[PDB]
Amino acid sequence: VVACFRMAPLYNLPRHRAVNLFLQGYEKSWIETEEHYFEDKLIEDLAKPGAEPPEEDEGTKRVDPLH
Amino acid sequence: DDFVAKLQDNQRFRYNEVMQALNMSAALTARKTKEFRSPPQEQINMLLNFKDDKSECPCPEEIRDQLLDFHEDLMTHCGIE
Repeated sequence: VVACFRMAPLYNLPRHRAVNLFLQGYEKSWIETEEHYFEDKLIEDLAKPGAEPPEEDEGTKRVDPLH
Repeated sequence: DDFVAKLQDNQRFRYNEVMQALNMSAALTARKTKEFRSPPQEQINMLLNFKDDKSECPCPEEIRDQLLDFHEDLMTHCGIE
């Protein structure tokens, strides 16, 4: 196509536009594709009833953070 | 800033060297210039598609190293590892 032949690559594209495109592509392909498994540890920490000795009373069973 | 500067100058060099060998390649220049004639967002994604193997990426290792090291630093700053 005439327009496809006329259109120029990144080295002719301006620097700031290239930076914006790189930022969007980096977010789409690297940041989003990163995975790390924290749900099990977070839920265990939330379900742990802590600070029993500093509580020292246990008059009523205080609801845990997950609760 | 400097990462895309390196990518842009490398892409200029690659386009220049491909145009040097177009006569000997003949009709073979096609897939090679498919990268050069593509929308800028697609060019960005093709150049950045080297996270996990996938050797179908023209980015050389000496430039891939900068992005990998910066990604490692960013992950450490975010506290992932």
